[PDB]
Amino acid sequence: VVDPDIFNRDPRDHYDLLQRLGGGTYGEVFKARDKVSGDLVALKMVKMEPDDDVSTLQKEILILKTCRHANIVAYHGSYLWLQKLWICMEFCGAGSLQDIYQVTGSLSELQISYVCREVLQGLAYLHSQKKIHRDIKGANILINDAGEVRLADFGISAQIGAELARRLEFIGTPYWMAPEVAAVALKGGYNELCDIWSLGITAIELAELQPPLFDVHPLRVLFLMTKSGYQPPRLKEKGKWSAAFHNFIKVTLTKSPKKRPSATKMLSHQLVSQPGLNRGLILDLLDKLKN
Amino acid sequence: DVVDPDIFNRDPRDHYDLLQRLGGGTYGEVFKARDKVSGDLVALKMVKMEPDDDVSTLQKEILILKTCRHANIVAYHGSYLWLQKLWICMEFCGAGSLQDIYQVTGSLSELQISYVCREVLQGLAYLHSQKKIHRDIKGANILINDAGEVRLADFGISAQIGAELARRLEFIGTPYWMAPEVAAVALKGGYNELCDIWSLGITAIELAELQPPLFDVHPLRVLFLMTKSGYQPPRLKEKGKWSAAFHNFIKVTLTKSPKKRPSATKMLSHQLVSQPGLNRGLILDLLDKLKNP
Ligand SMILES: COc1cc2c(cc1Nc1ncc(C(N)=O)c(Nc3c(F)cccc3C(F)(F)F)n1)CN(C)CC2
Ligand SMILES: COc1cc2c(cc1Nc1ncc(C(N)=O)c(Nc3c(F)cccc3C(F)(F)F)n1)CN(C)CC2
Repeated sequence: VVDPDIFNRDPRDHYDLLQRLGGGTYGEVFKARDKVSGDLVALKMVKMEPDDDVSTLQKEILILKTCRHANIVAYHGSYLWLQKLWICMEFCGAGSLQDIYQVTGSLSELQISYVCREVLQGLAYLHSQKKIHRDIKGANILINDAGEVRLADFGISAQIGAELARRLEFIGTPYWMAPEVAAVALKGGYNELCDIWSLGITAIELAELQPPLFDVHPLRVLFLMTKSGYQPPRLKEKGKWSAAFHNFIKVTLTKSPKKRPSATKMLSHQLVSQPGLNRGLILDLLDKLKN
Repeated sequence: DVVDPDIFNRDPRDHYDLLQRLGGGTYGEVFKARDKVSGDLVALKMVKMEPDDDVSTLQKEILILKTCRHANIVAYHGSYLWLQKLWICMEFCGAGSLQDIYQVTGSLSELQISYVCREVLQGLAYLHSQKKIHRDIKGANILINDAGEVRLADFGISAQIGAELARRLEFIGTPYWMAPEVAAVALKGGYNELCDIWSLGITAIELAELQPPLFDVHPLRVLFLMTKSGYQPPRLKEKGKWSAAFHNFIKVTLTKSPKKRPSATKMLSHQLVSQPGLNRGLILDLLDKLKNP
């Protein structure tokens, strides 16, 4: 049972499917139009084979449904019909920042500052609800035709939450277990501040078109991050970026999560609290797509 | 998809006489069996293996058993696939687990426990040198043969964890945006091999008292207590029954902080387990007690 409010009907009763936009972590997303209002929506479709654990999709719907914040893609309901789950969400007409920068080239510092502010607002909200995105990157930060910014793809978040509940269910007998083994079963071994690091990396991505170590094998990156006194990455070109931008990167990429600032503390940072950050900056970026 | 590159595609009943069901560990079931040619006794672990089953846990268990060559880990003789059943052929340990034994004999002597702890530490030192973690050290998983020798068994939890890690690593996407603490948990799971040292400490109390500490407390409540700050590590109940060296062995093995808990190698230097009078003779005496109590 995927959701108590699920619509047991064909979403094509309400929506005209327009085109496949591609896929996130899992499933496939369609652009669609409400047949009554004419409003555009995104419809994420996920197959449901007979012997499938529903807990991941359960958790994703639950996350989306209980968010009401402008910087998180709005949720409109879900459908189950002919073994396909459809999650109905806000549509963002310009796609991801990755889709955009792959045409336009690197974002300006002000554009990056605006994006980071809007993401931080989204993250502050999520973290206030004890939710963790866990997949903050350019591909999951969507832009609408108004230049507004939305966090999308809670697939990783949902998988993690499903795994945690499964680990708790099947923890087994604890009497011989070391406390650190018990602790990670119960708590998962990291917290929401992982999203702040990911935003710092995203800020570099938007500036340079790639995250740090993009050319290094992903398993090898995991080894290097855990090895030694691992040094947090930095922006490549010192002279291109302000002291405030360099500082934003330093502070977001604090190695120790005990010392890494919260989303709320980061919203007070000079880079993101400055005047003149608004959707107009992204409207200028979207103009580059035509000109 | 391949279960084992060295798998025997034949009926193990062509080679072995099944003698009696010994019970089951984490998964599967185990039989005492006798080699029809040599006469040697073995353990045959049977696990159902249908054509469209995930093989990865059994793959990993075989791999663990096959690549250990150390006296304190149950020996491996090969595996059979026949009529949708995987049979894992191992060393047979004729006195069963220490749990099986103490439920008849009552509590082990301090010297008996000291010898067991030494032999388990040797097993652990070896496993940890190979980047393997047992993760399920307890009386039920420490086997005794008819020679009074001590063998680590049932790597089922170890195999499951290793299969999970492999799957997590296979489907790790593009982790460039991952925070170091998340990357740490992806690779290591947020603990290390020193978890086995804690488990041995608890086992030493189990052998001494016939139960691990807090066995009468609900297991969810125990988990609640452990994860609290100011959790006190457990202790032996009767102070006067046990030596200062045994008390100290418990103190150091049950070090709350894993950054400060001693390694298997460091623990082998401990007074309790470096005693000159530790040998299988102590366990031969325990097996004699088991025969006519
Ligand atoms: C014109 O609009 C778009 C063009 C393109 C894309 C995305 C959109 N818009 C768009 N709006 C809303 C959502 C939503 N509520 O989830 C979304 N999800 C989505 C997806 F539809 C495909 C893939 C991934 C994801 C993600 F969930 F990860 F965001 N997408 C994705 N690009 C890779 C190619 C071009
Ligand atoms: C007379 O011998 C025995 C009597 C009894 C037992 C075990 C043995 N011997 C025995 N020898 C070798 C193995 C092996 N190579 O793995 C083994 N495994 C095993 C098992 F056979 C059943 C259950 C669990 C496990 C374990 F893998 F955890 F060790 N067992 C188990 N007792 C619960 C009841 C009585």
